[PDB]
Amino acid sequence: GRMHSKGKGISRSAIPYTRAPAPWNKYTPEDVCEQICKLAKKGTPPSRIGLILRDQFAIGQVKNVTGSKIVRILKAKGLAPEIPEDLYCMIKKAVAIRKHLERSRRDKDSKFRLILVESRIHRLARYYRQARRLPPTFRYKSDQAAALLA
Amino acid sequence: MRAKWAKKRMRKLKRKRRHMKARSK
Amino acid sequence: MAKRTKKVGLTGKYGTRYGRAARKQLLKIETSQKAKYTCPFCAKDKVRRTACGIWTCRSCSKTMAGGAYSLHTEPANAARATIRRLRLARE
Amino acid sequence: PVKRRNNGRSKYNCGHTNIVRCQNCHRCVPKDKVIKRFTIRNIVDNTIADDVLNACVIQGFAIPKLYNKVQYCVSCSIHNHIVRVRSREDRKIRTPP
Amino acid sequence: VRINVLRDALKSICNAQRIGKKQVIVRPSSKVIIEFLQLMQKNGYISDFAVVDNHRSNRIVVNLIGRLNKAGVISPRFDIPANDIEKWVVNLLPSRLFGHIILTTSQGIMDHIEAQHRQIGGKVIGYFY
Amino acid sequence: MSKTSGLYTARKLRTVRRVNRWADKKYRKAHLGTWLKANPLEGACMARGIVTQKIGISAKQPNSAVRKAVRVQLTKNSKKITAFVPRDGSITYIDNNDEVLVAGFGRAGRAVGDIPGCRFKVIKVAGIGLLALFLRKREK
Amino acid sequence: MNVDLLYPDPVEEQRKHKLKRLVQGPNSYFLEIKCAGCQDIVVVYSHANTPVFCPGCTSQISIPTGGKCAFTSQVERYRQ
RNA sequence: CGCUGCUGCAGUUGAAACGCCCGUAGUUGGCCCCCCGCCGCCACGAGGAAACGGGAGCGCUCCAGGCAGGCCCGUUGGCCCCGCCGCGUGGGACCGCGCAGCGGGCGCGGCGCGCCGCCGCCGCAGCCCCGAGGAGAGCGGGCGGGGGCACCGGUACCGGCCGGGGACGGGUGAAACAGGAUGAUCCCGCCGAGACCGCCGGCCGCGCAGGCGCCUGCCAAGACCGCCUCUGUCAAUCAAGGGCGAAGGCCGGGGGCUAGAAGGCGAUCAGACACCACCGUAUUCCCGGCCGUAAACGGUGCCGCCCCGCGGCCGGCGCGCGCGUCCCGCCGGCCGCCCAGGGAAACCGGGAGGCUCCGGGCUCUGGGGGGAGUAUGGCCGCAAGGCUGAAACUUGAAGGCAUU
RNA sequence: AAAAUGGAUAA
Repeated sequence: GRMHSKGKGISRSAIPYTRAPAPWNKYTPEDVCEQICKLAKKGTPPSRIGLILRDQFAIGQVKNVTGSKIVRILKAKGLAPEIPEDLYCMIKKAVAIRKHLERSRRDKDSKFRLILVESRIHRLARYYRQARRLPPTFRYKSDQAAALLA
Repeated sequence: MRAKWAKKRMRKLKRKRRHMKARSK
Repeated sequence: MAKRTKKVGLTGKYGTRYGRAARKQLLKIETSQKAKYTCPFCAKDKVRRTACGIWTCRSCSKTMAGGAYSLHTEPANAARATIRRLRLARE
Repeated sequence: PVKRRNNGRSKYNCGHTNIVRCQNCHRCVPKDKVIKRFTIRNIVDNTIADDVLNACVIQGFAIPKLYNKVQYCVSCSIHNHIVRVRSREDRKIRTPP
Repeated sequence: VRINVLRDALKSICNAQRIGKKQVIVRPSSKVIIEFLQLMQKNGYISDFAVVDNHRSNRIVVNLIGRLNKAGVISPRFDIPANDIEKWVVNLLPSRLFGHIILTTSQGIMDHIEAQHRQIGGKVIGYFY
Repeated sequence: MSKTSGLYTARKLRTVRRVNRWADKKYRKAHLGTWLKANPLEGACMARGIVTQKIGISAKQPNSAVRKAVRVQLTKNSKKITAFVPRDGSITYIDNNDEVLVAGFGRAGRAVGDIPGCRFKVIKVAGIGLLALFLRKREK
Repeated sequence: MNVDLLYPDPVEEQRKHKLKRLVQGPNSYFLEIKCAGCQDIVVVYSHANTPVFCPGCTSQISIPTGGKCAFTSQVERYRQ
């Protein structure tokens, strides 16, 4: 069931059946929307903001308390990461494996994990390219991964 | 092993065939 | 391009003569001398072999003794690893 | 036909097991197809039960006991009678006798 | 990937009615699986149905009066010629007299009898008996 | 699994049967065309031949008998085939260097029953029917 | 007991997995903690897997856990 | 002849899931958004050569025939078929493909409409489905003979010692060859070497398989679970291609203890050049290469979903009890018995069940038994060989599970 | 510890 392993697990997060704003003690919409943007200037990633309101504030799903998803609220203020968060997170991990491999060409299990981690990047970027989230010129290169990362 | 011995016998015939071809080529 | 289909690239000078196996070692012990290596002090890949064992950073201009065909030879990256531990043992 | 479902080995989820040798034959059978019956016995034969302790100077000394696992091969075991050829009905039952 | 919602869902209905299972559960629901069930309930092969609108995949409830034999889907959904609807009937129907093959026609989801009354043809969705 | 259960998998489905179909032995002998070349009779119902020498082939070990046969040389493709002179006492009529007609044994070229090495029959000797010279209707 | 899937006993849905329920949804909820200066509600994520900090303090109110997040100070049940 | 399997094949053992993974062609794909275009489609048409197939009538004397015939419809000789992915009219279910603001006026746009405009004109609710028991991610929490690199102990075995010290010592089925008064075997204190990680070691665990078990240190990695985190169909399965793949082999360095292909040797018998001893090279070990095979096995492809009780283990993860490493379990696995049910049966039953009452998707592979993985044509490989892969020709059985 | 063999053809 996992894209790159024979694992069929179902560990999933949940959203409420009644889709209505938090009656525990929710904040003003413009204020929460500004608050998410304020935390993104400090560099907080989109998953981390959704998590921060869930523990720090009053609701895990920003869409019910606000009007829309964490990245649409951030996008209007231009805070949508230029490379979509999903691609970037995997690209970060691939470089760290490349570093471990640089010292020793002996590790084989790690080479299997690179030929798997980077396979997903080519597939997800390809989805982003047609969707226009990623420009057509952009393409992942293993040698140039660090340069793309920064 | 009886079928593997047959496979070994074939491989030797196949190998003798390649040396014989070389002599006549 | 594809000047040499096989890896007989560097050994394409010897030509038809010499033998397959005899040219085969040369492709690894001649690719070694020609290739640049990293200056330990400058971290730039400019070190080449001035003469057997004499190796000079073309950019750094330092000179470091090294294995005859590679700046860092296999038996010595073991011995250096040994002398680092053994010095620490005293202190 | 499949005489037994375990197929003659206890290898489950691994695909490999470490291999040992028959105490007798010296045939190499993977740990899963191995008799392995634990042995604990008095070092002198119980025939010299207390004849040794009466001879022993030191007070309250107990006869040493060996605690060794004996690992035999399937072929060696049936011919040394460590386990017999059971009936089709008898094979499923475990319950170490 | 759950390639067909209807096939698994129809196998599950049939599975419950062999174990009796008066109350049956369908987990992934599509409009077609509702249209098949109203056709079945109207026929009376199944007593009634409902769907709990959880705000995700909408699970389906199925009530069977217990009088059901085999209910399967025909996919690949071959469109059938109006003239030869019967050839598919010969293979999938227990007796020309009883049984139902639900087809999809422009006028709307229609059974085998309605199709030949209108002399119309459609893609076979499934057989319920 | 026949699978390929796709509305748009007719191309795959058409070829999969065409490729696998040749595997069936009867179809493969039938349309490969290897036999249309191999058949000494060339696929003809019968073919003319010249008698080369009468031969005796012992029958299979369960049935011990000396079958009597004639080696004939096909006129069309100069193939040396072995035909079985049929019935009883037929060999006396057959002569060496004599024209002969040869036809299949009816198993589709395979040997029929216990005759080792024989796949064809002698319908006519020197034009006159073998059966006729045996039923007496037409003699030598 | 002629209960049918249409109305399952509340405890059954509460016992089963939060996706295998006739009505699927959140297992977790908001549980309060007590802080200096507070006898009122201080809600926090019940299953916090990240650090929450004492309001206007340096110390962290909830210990990190894969499951429901544990605490080192006085705490208040669910919503009050 | 469901012996070709679209209807409608078989692949656990009869013949046959490629060792596995990655993956582009293809091929296949959740749910949802009545009410319009382009499809595919659905129905009906029109127009497409008769013969021919059928088909209405008509006694060639029957008939196979024929368009005849009779005081007859303008007497006949019709009629349905050329299938036709062509071309029209209709209808919108399923099924795909639709980025993009709408609007009024000026426009009766030089016989009526249009286009490209032209603006704010305040008209329109202007414009974020949902969050798959699909995934891709995020954090936390533990889990593990999962991988690399070092660091690294322990005995055993073998070789060299020193102090004995006193005779045969191995070796086997019984022996024999070797070792010994050059003091053997035996002990005990060493010393050198390389392998190996015992017992714990398992209906244990982990890995994509092959496989994986000394000590610490070190990096990167992985499922699973928890989850009021994040996107938002990114999915499935695979040609071609890319990686990995026990053992043995092989190439270039090294090593070198023990076993030990070959080789010698003893006994062994008719002969054993076999089995059992004894000696031993390659090999085993290591680092960089090739090779590409296995009874690579669960002889069971890959995702998907429902499916009956009793269980054991294992990893998280909860709720009550007294409060325990309890009890009920919730999920991911590892397994034993098995209710249906299936099958020729052995028997699978967490499928080999939900099939002749046959149709979720993708891929491979077989078609009586030999010849035959043979020949040749490639291609890959240093080779050894691997992958693809014949035919002529033969034969009646070969073969599965059972019962006596 | 040492033990190899048994024509064909029907019964």
